[PDB]
Amino acid sequence: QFDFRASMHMLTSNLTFTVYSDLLAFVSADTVEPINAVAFDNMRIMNEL
Amino acid sequence: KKIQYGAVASGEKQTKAANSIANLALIKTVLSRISNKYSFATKIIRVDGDDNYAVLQFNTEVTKQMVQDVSN
Repeated sequence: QFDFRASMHMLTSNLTFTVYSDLLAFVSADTVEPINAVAFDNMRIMNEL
Repeated sequence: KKIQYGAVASGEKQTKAANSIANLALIKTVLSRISNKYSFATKIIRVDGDDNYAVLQFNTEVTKQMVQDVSN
């Protein structure tokens, strides 16, 4: 039997958020000049001539 | 008829390379004006007579609006 009051509830939520799916599009990224590019050992790669 | 035309066309030993030079200078000069609104590194330019193309690389991925605004 339908009791109107007992069937009533209050539903919570967050107010007015915005969901961003992609996550790296906000990153702009650049490389050092590849002639002067260096490895883990603090010693240049592509240096022998 | 005789018309004043103090400019360049073909029919000369000089016209080809010199037009290539002038287009190179023109595009090098223009391409240093897009720099007022974008950051890019000119990777390659080619000029051959009746056409020319320049490639350029960005700090990020390309969008429609950058293409449109660059074109304008």
